[PDB]
Amino acid sequence: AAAQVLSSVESEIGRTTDPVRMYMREMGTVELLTREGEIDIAKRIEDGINQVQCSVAEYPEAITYLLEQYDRVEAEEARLSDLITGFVDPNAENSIDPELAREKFAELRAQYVVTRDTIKAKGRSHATAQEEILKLSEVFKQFRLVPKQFDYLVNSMRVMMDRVRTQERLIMKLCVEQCKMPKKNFITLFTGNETSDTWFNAAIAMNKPWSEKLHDVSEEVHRALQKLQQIEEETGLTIEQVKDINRRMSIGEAKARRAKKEMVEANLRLVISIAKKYTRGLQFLDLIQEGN
Amino acid sequence: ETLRVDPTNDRLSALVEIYRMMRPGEPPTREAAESLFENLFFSEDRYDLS
Amino acid sequence: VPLDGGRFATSDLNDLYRRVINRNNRLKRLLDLAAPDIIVRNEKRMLQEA
Amino acid sequence: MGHIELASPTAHIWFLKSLSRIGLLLDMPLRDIERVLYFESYVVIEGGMTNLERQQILTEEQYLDALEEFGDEFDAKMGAEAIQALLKSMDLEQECEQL
Repeated sequence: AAAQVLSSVESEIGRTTDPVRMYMREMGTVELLTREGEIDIAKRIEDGINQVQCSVAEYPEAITYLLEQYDRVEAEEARLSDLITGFVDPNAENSIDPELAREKFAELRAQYVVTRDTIKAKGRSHATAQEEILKLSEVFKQFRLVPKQFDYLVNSMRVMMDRVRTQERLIMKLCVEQCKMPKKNFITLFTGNETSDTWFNAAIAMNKPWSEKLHDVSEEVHRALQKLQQIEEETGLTIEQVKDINRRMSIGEAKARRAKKEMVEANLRLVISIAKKYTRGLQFLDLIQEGN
Repeated sequence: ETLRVDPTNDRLSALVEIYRMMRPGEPPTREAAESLFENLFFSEDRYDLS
Repeated sequence: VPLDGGRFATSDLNDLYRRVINRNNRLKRLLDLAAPDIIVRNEKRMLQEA
Repeated sequence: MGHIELASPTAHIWFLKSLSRIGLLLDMPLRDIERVLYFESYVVIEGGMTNLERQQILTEEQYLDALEEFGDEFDAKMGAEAIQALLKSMDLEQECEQL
């Protein structure tokens, strides 16, 4: 309840124009943890990290993205470029050697093909096909890459989901706003097929005279369908799985950000203590900001 | 007549008001007000008459 | 302007311009870094004061 | 002459401290303007509900209740850009015909 005394201090301030004491008063609410807060916050960060690892796990093309660039330098007779640092670098619970990079890749090529034919058997949701996909993820899980190339891997999902979200919005941009498409049935009909025109002409089967004269705008409402199905074909992943991918990656990254936040303010007193020995070359607050 | 205008009743409130007086905005604590008031006129380092 | 003795001297306006630019670029760096709002408020106060 | 591109909009000091020219236009207390400037007190840009009201002073604790009650329905934020948005939203012809 450290903010309750703020309701009595701020409401009765002398309207002080010194920013430094406003800064201290604002960060004085937090407390100093020890021996449990650090460990708990680190655990809450690492679970978010491995949640992100699971987020890159379900993408079929990310595993191929790990390898095609190394195939560019594998045939070069030497990989002196810095991209060799962004190799798998497996975790053990150093210069990259062929006895490690290629040995780790020996099973990667096998998993690249053993998970293809099994998926076609007994549909995509087949038990052993899905566990083989999970194993192909697991051989990806035993890696420890660098954040440089990794920083684009997360955006490889982020831009894709942004594209699908914009395509979904485009339907409302084109017809729902002007033609007053009631979302009560649209949400149910979109999740039914989302591959063909079963619900689109089911909406013609119903009375819906607003949608009856859709022939004037037929060739601009189904181009969104064309693009969505094109995304489905090129990505090779169904819309059912990508939403689950984005649903649980967002919560993981938000949890990691929240865990970092809950800790950073707890250690501002170290910064404010260490900064003041270094003043006066620049200022009294710019030092604090840079220390932050 | 001055006691009729004084809004403090004891040492703690007086020191809180004095801390708010010298250092407005900063929330007062139990020991900071005492230290500040002692340093105002009872610290050899920060006060002298010759 | 350089002086004769290999020295320099400049108007204080140059110092203020440097001061505002130094924290303006820092504020730019505090957005992509996803700074906590508590410190972004402090940076914005720094910029306003500058 | 050159220009400096700022990330967060900032308030001019002449039309703020001198007398007010930013307070008279907004019909707001000068002290509350400073409180909002220092990122201490929120302002209601738009109240979708009848509980809130345009140009209301808000403390952080009192603002948490608004967050847990309504959220997206109202528009209340922090900083000088809130004042800029208030200036953008207000209309002076209506004040001319009303006052």
